Amino acid sequence: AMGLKAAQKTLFPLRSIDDVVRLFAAELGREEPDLVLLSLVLGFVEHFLAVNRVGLTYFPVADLSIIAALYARFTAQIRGAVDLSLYPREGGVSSRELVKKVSDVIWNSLSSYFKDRAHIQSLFSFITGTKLDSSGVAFAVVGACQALGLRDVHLALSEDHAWVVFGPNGEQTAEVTWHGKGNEDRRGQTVNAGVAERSWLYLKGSYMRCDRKMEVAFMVCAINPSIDLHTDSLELLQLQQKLLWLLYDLGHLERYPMALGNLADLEELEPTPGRPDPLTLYHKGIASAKTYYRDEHIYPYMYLAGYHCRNRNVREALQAWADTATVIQDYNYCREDEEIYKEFFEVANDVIPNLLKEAASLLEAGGSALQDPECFAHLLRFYDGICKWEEGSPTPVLHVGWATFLVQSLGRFEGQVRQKVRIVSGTGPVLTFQSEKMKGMKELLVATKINSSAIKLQLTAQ
Ligand SMILES: N#C/C(=C\c1ccc2c[nH]nc2c1)C(=O)NCCN1CCOCC1
Repeated sequence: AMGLKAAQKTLFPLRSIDDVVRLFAAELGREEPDLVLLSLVLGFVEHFLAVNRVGLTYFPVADLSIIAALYARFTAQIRGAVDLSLYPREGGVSSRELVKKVSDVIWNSLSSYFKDRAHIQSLFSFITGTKLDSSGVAFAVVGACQALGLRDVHLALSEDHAWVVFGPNGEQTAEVTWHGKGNEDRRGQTVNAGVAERSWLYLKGSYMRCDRKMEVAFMVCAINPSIDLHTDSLELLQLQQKLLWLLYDLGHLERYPMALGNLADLEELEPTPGRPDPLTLYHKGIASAKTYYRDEHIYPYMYLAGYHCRNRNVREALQAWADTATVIQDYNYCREDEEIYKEFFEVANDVIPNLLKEAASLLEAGGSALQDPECFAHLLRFYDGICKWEEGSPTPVLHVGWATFLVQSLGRFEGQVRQKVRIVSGTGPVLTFQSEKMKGMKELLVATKINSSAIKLQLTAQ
């Protein structure tokens, strides 16, 4: 909330990963965990750990005087620029004008710099070098609102973007930061246009509205252990993993699917004795999206898919990727959904081919999945979902590139296997098709020989 307390100060200095965890556990026991303090601490520790070193053990000591001085600089900067007397607060709500003033104060403070660099996500970066990445700006606006006592201002998050909410139940929204490269500044606006256009970017309104403890979870997920393109900090990974289990135990990941996926990935990296296994945690992320977000999130199934892929469970990887396409078909592809376009592209035209290549190799060298018609049915459901996604969307999704791998992947199954799935137009396995194009090739897909140039054109059509 506002001002460092003795209950926080008595836990300094922070001389270890566990000391940091202890400070977070103390803060998470309060109604208003201090976002500024916790972000400064994480940014300080990350800044000094994210470098290659000589020396088996190392931890950069967070002395209270350094943290307290940075904290005072931020608080003075915010309190001195925002006259609360000019903004009558009627009923515990913040006015859209007040929220835009705080946002501009942050915004006008920033440095020219490469806004997609690592380790500029925390308030440490903001205070010491006036640099923030995209979502770091949104987080900084929420921290500054907490520093002013605006208890209703909170972080909102989609799977690819951040803004703020405020007013009763977070009814009000405001853009505070940029998104992508080149798009027109929407700061100050609501997000209703993006919700209304059914873009993935705004999740049809099924986006996350954080309380203060989920904002803590956000800044933990935002830790970046990357030192260079080949190296991660093991200390930062351990710190993030321990903090996520703390958040998990207190219930603050219940509505945070991406944090549960992150935690499962970290457990796959390095299992914690006595904890649920990664698969359990991936399914909890999916359960969370189904329960709180109308099953309208993509990454819960991508997380699961990646894990199955790494472990060479080809059927379950394919089934998870089909699930991602079943979710995406109900969106319209819009002018800033590119990041999810890229993910589906690499899955269709890179990962799935190589998985299938390896499974071919494996059979060419002596019960494959290419012999499982269920896997072929999953492959069809995946492509059916992407076709319907493109329907009713201006940007052309499929094209000649997608065409060659599609037919290459179909060939990876012999006719006798393929002929065992009954394909049903929407209006062995039994599979219903939802898209125009895949309804079209209904019988080509199961012929003893594959009509290449046919399938190639029916997909790239229109
Ligand atoms: N990229 C990526 C991400 C996850 C992911 C997870 C599993 C996957 C499997 N294959 N690709 C995968 C990708 C991701 O979460 N980043 C964006 C997070 N937002 C949050 C709001 O603020 C802006 C940033």
